[PDB]
Amino acid sequence: MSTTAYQPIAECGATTQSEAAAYQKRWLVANDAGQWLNRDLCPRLAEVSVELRMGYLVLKAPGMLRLDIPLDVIEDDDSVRYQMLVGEQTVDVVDEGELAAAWISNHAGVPCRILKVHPDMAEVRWPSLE
Repeated sequence: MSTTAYQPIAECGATTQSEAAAYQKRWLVANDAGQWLNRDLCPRLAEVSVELRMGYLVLKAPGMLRLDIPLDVIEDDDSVRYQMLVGEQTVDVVDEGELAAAWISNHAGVPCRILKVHPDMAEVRWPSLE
């Protein structure tokens, strides 16, 4: 069988649903420092169980409950464009909400929030320690 593990979300990782292949993005968690958080940095986040529904991203954690975040079904101005600072790169990321922050601040443990990078900026690359 093929791997068939689609990665819409970074930390969360693999999703065995074909629906994820249409909702994938540069999704990830970012920490209080304004910097992106990674599995290489905190492997605990790699232990997220991902589910996708028509309109909602339903996260489930081994220890934490479910977290359903609107995939990209927002088209208004309430889309929280957060000014993030990945190293020294100022980029627009969309905040998934305080609910996502607290949810992972429990599973990840540190003050972080799940953020969805918007395709206008698109690329951020993450600091190559350069």
